[PDB]
Amino acid sequence: SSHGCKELENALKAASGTQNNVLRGEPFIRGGGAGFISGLSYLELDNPA
Amino acid sequence: TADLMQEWGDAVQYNPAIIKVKVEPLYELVTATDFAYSSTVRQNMKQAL
Repeated sequence: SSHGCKELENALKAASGTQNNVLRGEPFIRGGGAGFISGLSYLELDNPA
Repeated sequence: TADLMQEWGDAVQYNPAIIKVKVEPLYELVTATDFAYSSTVRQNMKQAL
């Protein structure tokens, strides 16, 4: 009597992912009080208006 | 904070920096109205500068 077995497994995983997130803004003011200019031109990203 | 940018721009009225400058070389102040040999001094300044 004689017996043989062979067993083989191969498994592969590959994963990938990317983000690009660009934000730009350029508020511009002429006239009025310099403090109001600077305070308002400063970009409140939550309220760009 | 937008508030502190407002406060900064308010305070810049009173103690501003010089952002843009248009300059003339100092020898252009050397004028016969003030100095003997004005031309000579002027030329010396050009060379020295």
